[PDB]
Amino acid sequence: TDFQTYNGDGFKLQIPSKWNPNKEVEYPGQVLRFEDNFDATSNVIVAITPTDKKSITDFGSPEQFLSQVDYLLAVAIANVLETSTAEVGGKQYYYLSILTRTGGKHQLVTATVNDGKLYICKAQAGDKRWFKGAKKFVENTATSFSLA
Ligand SMILES: OC[C@H]1O[C@H](O)[C@H](O)[C@@H](O)[C@@H]1O
Repeated sequence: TDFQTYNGDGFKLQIPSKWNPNKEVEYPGQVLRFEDNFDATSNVIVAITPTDKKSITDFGSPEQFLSQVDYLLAVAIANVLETSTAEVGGKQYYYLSILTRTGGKHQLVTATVNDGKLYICKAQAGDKRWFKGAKKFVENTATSFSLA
């Protein structure tokens, strides 16, 4: 109920039901941007770019991957808090949770590689929307990202 299933070009994810699309492009390869109408710092994007890589693991570790796409994050401090990996349909997924400072922004990145394309999903919220009951709008959103 709190989320709506979004079917995109070769992917799917859960998007907070009250968020609205924004056509303004902020990221290279951006194909999706949804945000809280009342606070644009709460948002999710999906970006698709060409890659010669065959798996997200080709980048190295999750942290090594993030270093190579640091355009995703003026940010003065970026702390990787936790990482994870998963495998679905023979495809590897990387997950990172990040706190950035120029309070801070709470960001979650999901990434995978398929069919000559790099897929990145990033969701974020500021302190005002980082509280018990609202974290799912960042966390479920980003971790729900799947190839389809
Ligand atoms: O508490 C519920 C609210 O939490 C956050 O502010 C979300 O951005 C919003 O979409 C949701 O309705």
